[PDB]
Amino acid sequence: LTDSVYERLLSERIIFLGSEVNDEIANRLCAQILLLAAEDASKDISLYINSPGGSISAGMAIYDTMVLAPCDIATYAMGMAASMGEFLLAAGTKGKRYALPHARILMHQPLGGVTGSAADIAIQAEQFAVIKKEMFRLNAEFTGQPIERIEADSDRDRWFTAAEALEYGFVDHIITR
Amino acid sequence: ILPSFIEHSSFGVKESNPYNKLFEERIIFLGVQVDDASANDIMAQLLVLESLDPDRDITMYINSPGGGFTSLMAIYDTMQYVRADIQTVCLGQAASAAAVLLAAGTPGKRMALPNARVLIHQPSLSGVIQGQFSDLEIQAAEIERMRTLMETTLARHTGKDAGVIRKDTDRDKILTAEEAKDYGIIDTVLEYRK
Ligand SMILES: COc1cc2c(Oc3ccc4c(c3F)CC(C)=N4)ncnc2cc1OCCCN1CCCC1
Ligand SMILES: COc1cc2c(Oc3ccc4c(c3F)CC(C)=N4)ncnc2cc1OCCCN1CCCC1
Ligand SMILES: CC(C)C[C@H](NC(=O)[C@H](CC(C)C)NC(=O)c1ccccc1)C(=O)O
Ligand SMILES: CC(C)C[C@H](NC(=O)[C@H](CC(C)C)NC(=O)c1ccccc1)C(=O)O
Repeated sequence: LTDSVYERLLSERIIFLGSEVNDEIANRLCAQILLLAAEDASKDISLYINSPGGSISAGMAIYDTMVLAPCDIATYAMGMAASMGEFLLAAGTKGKRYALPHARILMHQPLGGVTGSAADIAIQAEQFAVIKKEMFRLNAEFTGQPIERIEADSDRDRWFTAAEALEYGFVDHIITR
Repeated sequence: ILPSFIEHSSFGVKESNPYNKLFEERIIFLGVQVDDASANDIMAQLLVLESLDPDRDITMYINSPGGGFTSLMAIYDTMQYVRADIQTVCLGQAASAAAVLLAAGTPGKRMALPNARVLIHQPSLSGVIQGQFSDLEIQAAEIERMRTLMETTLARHTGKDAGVIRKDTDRDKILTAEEAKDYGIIDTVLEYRK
């Protein structure tokens, strides 16, 4: 059972964001951090990431939970850490953000849709500008890059190899082991 | 079905159909949802009727649930560009973009039958359009520019201020014939000549 290995790695304080970030994986992932912190508030939690990205709200659930935790969260990029994956990767404890040697990172701006009456779309657009701004503010904070560069580089998909991602600021180390 | 009929004269015999007969009397029929195809048909007719005799009035019978915005502004502009006056007449309903076309007929010549209804509402988007935030910001601006453009042409023809229009179309506003008259959208309510 896939779930038996995942619960064994749980006792080892290892958790996986291995899919698109949606509310169901986020709620599972937020539950796990609450558990583990309840068990030991001084031992680290390892979050391995392999993700296309997904819902920002789902990701903010996870990110805030990561930050309010008593212990440090170590994030590891396996395979792909894209968009919200990249965000959560860069959101782990400084110094404890890792990339495997052949992982790739993708950062870009938010995607969504508009729908409804002109007055409803006007409000949707207010939030597009609010959220975009905050999303860059935070990535600029994780990486150390000026908010002007995050915005410019995020306009269209930018990919980073492990070595490039370490330059930019997404990670602190590249695991050779 | 839609039968055709035969008229005769000493010059000969003419078979035709109701709409043709109407078109001969300079009457256009806008009884469908304004879409691209429809808008083209109506423009074609406006320009053609304007060519045959630009000093005679063109009548548009309107029974429509509205349609797309740029189709609306295609017909609106043609209606305004043409030399001949345009008598607009609401038979069953003129809603959304239809209400704007009803209001846009030349002053004094906008009318409606006693049990007709005019609905006025702001540009909606039933579908979802998707993209990067950068692409949608552009769309939202265009949807806002379209919305306010409807408000100021409506204002131009009802005599009201765009701010009022903008407030009234925030939620759907249904008007009876007499109420549409009061509102500025039409000039007279047709009385039964039977
Ligand atoms: C993920 O979905 C949405 C999330 C939305 C949302 O979330 C956030 C929450 C916390 C948060 C941030 C968020 F952005 C930024 C930040 C910093 N903290 N904030 C505002 N607006 C949203 C609209 C959404 O989508 C609505 C359209 C989809 N509908 C149509 C079909 C299915 C459902
Ligand atoms: C597997 O898919 C994709 C994978 C992608 C990807 O992966 C890698 C990750 C790490 C890595 C290497 C990768 F190549 C080489 C290496 C050495 N290390 N790197 C960049 N771009 C990708 C785009 C992909 O697919 C894009 C569209 C498909 N979508 C659209 C709709 C359904 C699916
Ligand atoms: C951190 C960003 C760049 C990640 C990006 N997520 C999104 O843009 C979301 C994609 C949809 C859920 C499919 N969009 C939103 O969360 C959202 C929030 C508010 C309004 C509209 C859309 C990614 O691709 O991972
Ligand atoms: C925001 C709009 C212009 C986007 C566009 N909507 C339409 O074209 C509507 C037609 C459909 C039958 C809904 N038009 C209107 O809602 C409308 C109302 C009043 C005056 C003019 C237009 C879309 O892409 O769906």
